[PDB]
Amino acid sequence: YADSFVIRGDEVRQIAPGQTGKIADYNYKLPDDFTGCVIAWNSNNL
Amino acid sequence: ETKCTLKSFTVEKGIYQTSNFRVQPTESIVRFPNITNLCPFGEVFNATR
Amino acid sequence: AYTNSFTRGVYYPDKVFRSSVLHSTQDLFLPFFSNVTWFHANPVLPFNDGVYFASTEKSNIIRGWIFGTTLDSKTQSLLIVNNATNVVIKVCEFQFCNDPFLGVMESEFRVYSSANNCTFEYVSKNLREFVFKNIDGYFKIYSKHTPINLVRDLPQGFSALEPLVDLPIGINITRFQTLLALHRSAYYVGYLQPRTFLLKYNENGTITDAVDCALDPLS
Amino acid sequence: YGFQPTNGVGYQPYRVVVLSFELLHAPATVCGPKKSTNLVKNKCVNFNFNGLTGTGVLTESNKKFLPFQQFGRDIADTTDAVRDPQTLEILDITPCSFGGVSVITPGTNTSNQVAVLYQDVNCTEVNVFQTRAGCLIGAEHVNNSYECDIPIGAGICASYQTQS
Amino acid sequence: SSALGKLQDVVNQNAQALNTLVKQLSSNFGAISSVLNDILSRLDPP
Ligand SMILES: *[C@@H]1O[C@H](CO)[C@@H](O[C@@H]2O[C@H](CO)[C@@H](O)[C@H](O)[C@H]2NC(C)=O)[C@H](O)[C@H]1NC(C)=O
Ligand SMILES: *[C@@H]1O[C@H](CO)[C@@H](O[C@@H]2O[C@H](CO)[C@@H](O)[C@H](O)[C@H]2NC(C)=O)[C@H](O)[C@H]1NC(C)=O
Ligand SMILES: *[C@@H]1O[C@H](CO)[C@@H](O)[C@H](O)[C@H]1NC(C)=O
Ligand SMILES: *[C@@H]1O[C@H](CO)[C@@H](O)[C@H](O)[C@H]1NC(C)=O
Ligand SMILES: *[C@@H]1O[C@H](CO)[C@@H](O)[C@H](O)[C@H]1NC(C)=O
Ligand SMILES: *[C@@H]1O[C@H](CO)[C@@H](O)[C@H](O)[C@H]1NC(C)=O
Ligand SMILES: *[C@@H]1O[C@H](CO)[C@@H](O)[C@H](O)[C@H]1NC(C)=O
Ligand SMILES: *[C@@H]1O[C@H](CO)[C@@H](O)[C@H](O)[C@H]1NC(C)=O
Ligand SMILES: *[C@@H]1O[C@H](CO)[C@@H](O)[C@H](O)[C@H]1NC(C)=O
Ligand SMILES: *[C@@H]1O[C@H](CO)[C@@H](O)[C@H](O)[C@H]1NC(C)=O
Repeated sequence: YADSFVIRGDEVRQIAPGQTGKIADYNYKLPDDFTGCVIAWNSNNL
Repeated sequence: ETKCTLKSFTVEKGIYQTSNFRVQPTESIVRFPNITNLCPFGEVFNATR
Repeated sequence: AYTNSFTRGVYYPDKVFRSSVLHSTQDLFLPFFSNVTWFHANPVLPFNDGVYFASTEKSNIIRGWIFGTTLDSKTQSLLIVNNATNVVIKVCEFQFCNDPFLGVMESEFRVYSSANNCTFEYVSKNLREFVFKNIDGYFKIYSKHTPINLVRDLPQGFSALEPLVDLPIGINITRFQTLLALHRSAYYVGYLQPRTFLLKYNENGTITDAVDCALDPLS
Repeated sequence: YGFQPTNGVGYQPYRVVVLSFELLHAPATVCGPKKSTNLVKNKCVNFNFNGLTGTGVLTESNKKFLPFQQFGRDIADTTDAVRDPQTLEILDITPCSFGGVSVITPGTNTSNQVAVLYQDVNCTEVNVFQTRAGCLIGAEHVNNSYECDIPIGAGICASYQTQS
Repeated sequence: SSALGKLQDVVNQNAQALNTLVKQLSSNFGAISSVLNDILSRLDPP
């Protein structure tokens, strides 16, 4: 499963297994039993 | 249940502990004391001047 | 002068009821058979870890204590007073007389000369024991009033002290004093250390006896 | 400000109150109300008295605390009484019934009938026969005495006769 | 009527062991409290 989107530069630590935050508590969640990789790269030039 | 806990389709005569049992809480209650200091904000929000 | 407590300064260390049992605690107590100062009638004492404080009379010469680190302005302190009316707890920044007292006309209170920035108020022979302690911004006070059949000497016996007050102040304390009613028309000071005791509980739930477990090999 | 009653809004007087909550470093202070409820006795409930949290059945008692004492506990230090902070009455706490379940089988090579024992439970909380080992369901209590066949306990045994 | 120590000792040993078993339900073993309703009230599931 490739989940692809764009976020604010701050809550890149909000995509992680097990956490609390306004991005993680309302718009996207990962289980604490996560197994996979998370890749993030900057974008204001696109 | 006996057949499950004994892991067998045959059981022999006897008495067998199979599970536990317990009564569940019907509801919830909360208790504390009365009220004598609920603050009277009717002096700062209810002043004449 | 100095005197010897015998079994004195035991307080209920929690709110828990207990029927006929023997319960073991670790806390700050006044060790058995201790060396308690004697005062007659007074000066600035230390605090350093809680205080036992008894007193004896039929009149009322002991009229409360004053606490704190500097007993003046520039830092906060407590003040506990009793005129012939009733108790007056108070927490401001004060300016305390170096020899503060109250008279007995019956006009009095040369205690302080300043009451600034008050952060807490409150208004409303004999042997009168008190235990004062100060933990996590709370200033706890235990007390007991037993009747002696003497006038002003420290007796012998067992009597557990019941909690009175609780004040969420935050105040720092390093020193304390006393207040007396002058003449115009006896008290002791122990200190508390971390000990381990064995308290015997009655069937009504009162402490009737105790054992200090660091006195001797038998204990 | 010369305020006058015939002023357009935005020139009429407004009263303002600014609440500022501060947190120095004391031990505590003002907080919001503490919602409560009624007093249900003789049922397994989840209680909460001031912060004392547990579950069980609450009855009225014959203890007498000391005016400053707020709850009782026994040897092994389990809470077995409490004071409720509005009536000023002390209440006994009893754990909510529990136990084991055993099934009495005459052997599957003989029948499919079973009896069930609920260990040290009164019969009301579950033909039906009360022993000292618990409550027994599905077995008839005869009056004759045989040799023991399946031990139930406290002097009682069970057996498959005649068919039941 | 005025000696049964061998019978008293086996009673005492069993009671002393059963009490030690219950008195262990109030040790932390290196945790923040001894109550599960206190770790399930000031900590998130992870
Ligand atoms: C100030 O006092 C007045 C009067 O006691 C309070 O006004 C009441 O408000 C409630 C709810 O809006 C009404 O149901 C009552 O009818 C009002 N009182 C009267 C006498 O009619 C007002 O709430 C108080 N202000 C504050 C902030 O508590
Ligand atoms: C708690 O408050 C209630 C009232 O809000 C008190 O209830 C009264 O209790 C007395 C018994 O002492 C009765 O005679 C009254 O009829 C009760 N009045 C009401 C309105 O219930 C109760 O006593 C208070 N208890 C404590 C410990 O403060
Ligand atoms: C208390 O300590 C002082 C310190 O010098 C000593 O002189 C006195 O004898 C002691 N009193 C007792 C009762 O041990
Ligand atoms: C007793 O002392 C307190 C201390 O401020 C004072 O408020 C009170 O008025 C005094 N009593 C009388 C009768 O004045
Ligand atoms: C305490 O009192 C002094 C002098 O009256 C004053 O300068 C200071 O502001 C007061 N403290 C606070 C927190 O206002
Ligand atoms: C009490 O005094 C000590 C001095 O070592 C200080 O560090 C501490 O902060 C003071 N207490 C409070 C509550 O500030
Ligand atoms: C208190 O204890 C005494 C003796 O232990 C007992 O006789 C009495 O019934 C108890 N309860 C009271 C005095 O209410
Ligand atoms: C069990 O069942 C088998 C098959 O019916 C039978 O041969 C055997 O005798 C039975 N065992 C008994 C009755 O003890
Ligand atoms: C079981 O419950 C009944 C109903 O109250 C009661 O009368 C009885 O004493 C309890 N115990 C036994 C052994 O029956
Ligand atoms: C068992 O015998 C007793 C004799 O005391 C009698 O009361 C009871 O009813 C009998 N029960 C049955 C099931 O026969």
